[PDB]
Amino acid sequence: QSVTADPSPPTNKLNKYSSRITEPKSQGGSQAILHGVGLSDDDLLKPQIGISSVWYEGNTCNMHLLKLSEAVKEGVENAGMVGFRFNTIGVSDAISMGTRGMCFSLQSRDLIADSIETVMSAQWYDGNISIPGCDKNMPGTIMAMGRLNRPGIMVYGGTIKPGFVSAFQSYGEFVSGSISDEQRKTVLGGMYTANTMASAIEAMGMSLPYSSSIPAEDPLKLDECRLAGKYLLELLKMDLKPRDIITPKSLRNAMVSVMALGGSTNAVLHLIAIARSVGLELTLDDFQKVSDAVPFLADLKPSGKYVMEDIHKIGGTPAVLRYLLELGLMDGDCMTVTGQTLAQNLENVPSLTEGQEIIRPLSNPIKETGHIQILRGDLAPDGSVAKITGKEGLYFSGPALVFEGEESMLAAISADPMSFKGTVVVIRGEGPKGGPGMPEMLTPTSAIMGAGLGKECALLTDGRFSGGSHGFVVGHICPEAQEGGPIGLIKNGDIITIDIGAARIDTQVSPEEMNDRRKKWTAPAYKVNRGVLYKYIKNVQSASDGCVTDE
Amino acid sequence: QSVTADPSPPTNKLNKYSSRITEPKSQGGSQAILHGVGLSDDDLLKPQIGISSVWYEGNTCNMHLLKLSEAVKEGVENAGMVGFRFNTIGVSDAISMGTRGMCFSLQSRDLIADSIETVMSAQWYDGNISIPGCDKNMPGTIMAMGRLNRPGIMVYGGTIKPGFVSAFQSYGEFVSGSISDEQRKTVLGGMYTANTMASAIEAMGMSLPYSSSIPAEDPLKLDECRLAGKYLLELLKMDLKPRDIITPKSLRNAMVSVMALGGSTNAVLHLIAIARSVGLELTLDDFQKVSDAVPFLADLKPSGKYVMEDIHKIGGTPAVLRYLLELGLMDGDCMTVTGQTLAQNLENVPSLTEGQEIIRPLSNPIKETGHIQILRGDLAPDGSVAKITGKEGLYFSGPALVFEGEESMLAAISADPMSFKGTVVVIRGEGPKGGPGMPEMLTPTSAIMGAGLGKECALLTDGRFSGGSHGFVVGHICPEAQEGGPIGLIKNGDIITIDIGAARIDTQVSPEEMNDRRKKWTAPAYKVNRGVLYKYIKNVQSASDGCVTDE
Ligand code: FES
Ligand code: FES
Repeated sequence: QSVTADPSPPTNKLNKYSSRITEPKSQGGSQAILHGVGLSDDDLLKPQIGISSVWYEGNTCNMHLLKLSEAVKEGVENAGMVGFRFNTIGVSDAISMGTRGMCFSLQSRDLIADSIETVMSAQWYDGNISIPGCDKNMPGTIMAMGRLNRPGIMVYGGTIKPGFVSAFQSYGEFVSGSISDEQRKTVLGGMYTANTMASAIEAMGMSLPYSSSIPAEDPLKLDECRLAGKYLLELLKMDLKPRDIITPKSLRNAMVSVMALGGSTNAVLHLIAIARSVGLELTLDDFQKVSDAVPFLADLKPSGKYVMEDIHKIGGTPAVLRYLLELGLMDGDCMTVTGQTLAQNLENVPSLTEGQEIIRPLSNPIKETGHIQILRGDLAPDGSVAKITGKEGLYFSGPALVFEGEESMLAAISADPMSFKGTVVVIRGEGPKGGPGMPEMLTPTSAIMGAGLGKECALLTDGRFSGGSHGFVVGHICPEAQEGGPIGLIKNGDIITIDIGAARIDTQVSPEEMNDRRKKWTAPAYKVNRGVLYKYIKNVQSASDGCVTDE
Repeated sequence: QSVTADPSPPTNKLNKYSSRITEPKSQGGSQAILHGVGLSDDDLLKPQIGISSVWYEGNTCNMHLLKLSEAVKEGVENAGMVGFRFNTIGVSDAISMGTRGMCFSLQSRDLIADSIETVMSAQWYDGNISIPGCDKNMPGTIMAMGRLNRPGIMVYGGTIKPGFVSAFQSYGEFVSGSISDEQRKTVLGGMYTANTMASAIEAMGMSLPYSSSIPAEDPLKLDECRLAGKYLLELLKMDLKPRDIITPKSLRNAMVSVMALGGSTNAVLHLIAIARSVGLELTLDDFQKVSDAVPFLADLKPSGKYVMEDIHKIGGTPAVLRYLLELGLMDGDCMTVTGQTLAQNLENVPSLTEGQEIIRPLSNPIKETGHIQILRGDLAPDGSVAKITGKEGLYFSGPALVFEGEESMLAAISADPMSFKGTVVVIRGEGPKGGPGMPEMLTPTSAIMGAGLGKECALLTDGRFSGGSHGFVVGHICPEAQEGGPIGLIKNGDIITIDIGAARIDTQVSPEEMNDRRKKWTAPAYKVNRGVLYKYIKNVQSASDGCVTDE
């Protein structure tokens, strides 16, 4: 699809965009500012690289990205190019989890895409090198490269080596009586959104090999930063652009890595948004097809025992992708940011170390199909997402326990946990527009497990859940309750039946009484009327569409 | 008006917001990350200050803001508080002037407001210290403080001392024959948007005294940065919030400083957007009233001879505001970020140095009324803005010469400059939605002057012009041509009459034929369908509304 968003270049030149301001004499004012920032007359002939970091001091996953940004600029200069560093904003989910600040989390991804797109277009930079952290910005930088279609490389900031979930669990164990206060003070990584997206983006071919597996402050991470300029100079010579690297086949390669590694359900939203940014289509059914074709082979947290550094020891992400390619699960002809295809990159990487117990064989997988399950039915007619380990059974049925927010659900389970036994808990009003921002909720699952109701109740929402309750936990239910979807018409006592085999969330209420409720339903007032969250409400699409905001 | 946008605090505490994550035991995961970034147990009791810089390496007006940000964090720590630095994006108009990159300029102001609002809300910071550059971001930081209504101080980065307009003029003089190529290479400050907004925001009371007049890399600028934490600690003790400082009277104080200093017409858009962010109203008529009440007394560029450093020598901005206050033009009871009122701040500042020839007396002003004129009429029924020196006469009439963009106007004046003689030049399709982004255009005025047609033709647009042509130059014409306003119905040969006395832009075409054209008019297709500029088209209001996007 023809994506018209950003300026076009004014053929074998390496400064196709920066020559708009460095070569014409009518742009003498642009050259004077470039002379002011330190560019010589010979510098005006070189390509200009926009170096976009997501550095801020309020998160361990971003506090050291300015160091990486400085090494990237040095590598760009060593490649004979000009480096212009700029920095965008970012928020920490570990800080805001459990508060209204989570309403600002998911929208920051689209804010970051708009930020990099804005600077790259106004300053006429030729290429981009983005450095996101081990938080959840990553897809935002890829979305910006897709809009611009200028050569770019994503440098993952790296995952912090092990010493947040243990610190979040501390309050539950303290209240339950497992640990004391002192043990709680002492407590105060795996395949979550950060490691899922980094590994998927590398499998997508938009990050250099080993980028997703090298730890944060490993000396090799700085070495990767100083080499990004060399690879990007090659991409400018070939004019290998993001829309040449992000194809339906590379999109499937990223989906394969998510299913094989047990990636987060947030990858559904992010990969759909990334696919839309290059004019491609990616539906929930595409995820079910890849899920039913790729087995779970990865004994990593939260589902398993190991973390990302353990992957790094046994050969890193390229060793894992080499194994999947040898099993015929990935398309190796896809071009990458190395100037070569995926198979040419993987042909000369050390295989998984002998005797590794992280990556299971095809003979003995953790699960024969993928963890991601797309569920529809009467209550989620437009789709929903759930993480299924295969060990919880195929069915669950029970009366509905409906809550209009995460807060009222936590006050009920605290005051009467036994009234939750055998129920299908519905936390609605948490979607992209009703939240707003579609917040991620970790406390509902933890409170259910701390009450001893892990396998004795289900959990549905039009928002997002972080962890699993060893039962049935479903999110992304579309249409959301704010939009008048069936999830907004459920009443207490309604018998809800989840069928994993049929991939349906159904209600015993007849479709005629369901339509009777719909005719009487009025939309609740928006929780905000100003600010960035109100613009999100005015712009965001549904969860099944990746919550894109620019369509 | 009740502005509901950002989270509310969970009374005499100084950490009203950060205590949401530092004090509850259910937020143990938030405290672990805070321990990871270096906070001790005693640090969890202190207020948390969000330090938002607009640093990037591609502009002289922002390349040194990281140094200021580091000094601000040191001052915050010296005041016994915690400082969290984060950085947002920003674009340079001097780089993108004359290119399609200017379409991304004005929208970056609203992008910056969304950026700071996002970080402050998710991280639960108690206060803010923003450091914008001598580009045009400044109102964006104030808009974010108004949405949050948490104590905040704006630290102006400072204006660069004199060695861009001379570099932009170089091509015109080279083509005309005034200078050669070598003289042009050698060439490759005043009251423009940066100095206008900084001085207006200081007069508004949201910047410490002398902030707008101290040069960029003056040693006193670092001293101001290290003192912002002390003043903000006082604002937290008084709980003096932006909506206590930004009032209808302080809004008028900023408007008075714009009229007295001959500020840019962009201050109309920015001050309206700032007023909306605190739930207040500010119309174009309010600007005409202040304009007709405050005389132009300021011999500064581009209208005069001197620059901002000359103001700094004769006493800086506080000396100018003290003079206006003594003439009874400003309300001195307005609270400021110093914990005191404007009059208490100005009572003990050195007056204008004896013998200064920059600030004219009330007896001999440069202009008896303000430079800003609000024009309406048949062609701008919803308003328009123009800068009037008072020396160009009251009337202009001529046949219309219509262009659907800046590019087609420059190709015509280059090929046939004499066909412009005596015409009313109309460059339409450059508004907030038709541009898109409402770009600023400097080349139309320069090409008209270089052709010797400065006083022999007029200039109208639904976008923005930067400089004056010594004639009649009008922008912000509402409704814009994309919205089907009368500016989009003008045909070549239409007699347009500008009447400054009546404040009207009228056409000789009867209102019946005007409505005949309107019934046949169809909206042109949007120039983009994806990206941040398409979200701008979906969100932006009219120019008379300040081009706000969150309503
Ligand atoms: S805040 Fe970085 S992974 Fe959650
Ligand atoms: S780019 Fe800074 S004032 Fe224009």
